[PDB]
Amino acid sequence: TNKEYVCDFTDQLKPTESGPKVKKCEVKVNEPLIKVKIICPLKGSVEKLYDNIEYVPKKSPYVVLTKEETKLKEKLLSKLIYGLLISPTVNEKENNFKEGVIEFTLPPVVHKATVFYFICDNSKTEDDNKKGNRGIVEVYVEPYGNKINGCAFLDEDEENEKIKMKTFFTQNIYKKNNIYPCYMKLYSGDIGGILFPKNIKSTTCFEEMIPYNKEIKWNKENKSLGNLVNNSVVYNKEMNAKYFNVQYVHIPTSYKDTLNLFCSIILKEEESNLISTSYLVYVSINEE
Ligand SMILES: *[C@@H]1O[C@H](CO[C@@H]2O[C@@H](C)[C@@H](O)[C@@H](O)[C@@H]2O)[C@@H](O[C@@H]2O[C@H](CO)[C@@H](O)[C@H](O)[C@H]2NC(C)=O)[C@H](O)[C@H]1NC(C)=O
Repeated sequence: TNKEYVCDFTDQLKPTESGPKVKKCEVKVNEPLIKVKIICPLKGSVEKLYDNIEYVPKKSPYVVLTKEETKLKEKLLSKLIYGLLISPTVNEKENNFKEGVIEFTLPPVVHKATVFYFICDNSKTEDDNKKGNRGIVEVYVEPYGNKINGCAFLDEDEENEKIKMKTFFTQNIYKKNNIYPCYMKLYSGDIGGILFPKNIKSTTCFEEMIPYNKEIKWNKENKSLGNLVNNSVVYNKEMNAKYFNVQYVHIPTSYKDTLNLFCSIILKEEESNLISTSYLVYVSINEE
């Protein structure tokens, strides 16, 4: 709902005479860019009722559980799903169950079925003859999507995670002798994305787009994609998500006008340099 699945255990786990029960939140994902949010009541948030609650993994959502043999074992979510977005904060609080909630946004493309788990377990809290419930989240991600319209600035000079970086975007750009600037061509309804270089220093994509018509007029006032294309969405626009130097964009179906835009990227260079180099990135929308 609203591209967000919520598992809210706030009112699911309190001790009752018939507890413990198992409260299972089943999240099934088969479409792009879904945000998953999990709320787990904190010990002490109500006087007695969560006194022995525990959440697993402690480092959720960075670390998740998967089922191996018959056991739940900890794995890094970013290794399970390339391009997944974990932001450091949720409403300006650490993205960690010690603040009561975690969130992450799944990417435009998932190649293989992936199933992982979180636990929010109040079944060891007792009060008189009551016991709390055991909360479990099962996230089942089905394969979905196809390559992302956009560009992957790849770390090698020429042509297990390196394989994903090379199959995820429609245009690959290698470090050495690049003769093809990134050109992301989108139409109404499309998802786009750029994996920015590992040694990126800064970029004006996509907060400072410059419109142009055939020839570049360097003086033209810049504007964000969100302000140029009403109801567009940019993901990880802060580029503060862990692991992946990526941004995604979505162009709404409502948007049927044509734009030609550019932004640019600066790399980390030897401090010996007097002159810095900005490399242009081209974005077109509904190019006729
Ligand atoms: C920018 O878009 C908003 C919201 O867009 C609407 O919802 C989308 C899902 C899509 O279906 C669009 O066709 C819609 O316009 C516009 O604001 C709204 O205007 C509509 C009139 O059609 C009205 O019914 C809504 O209640 C309004 N909602 C809000 C939050 O204002 C807004 O006018 C657009 N801005 C420009 C400059 O075009």
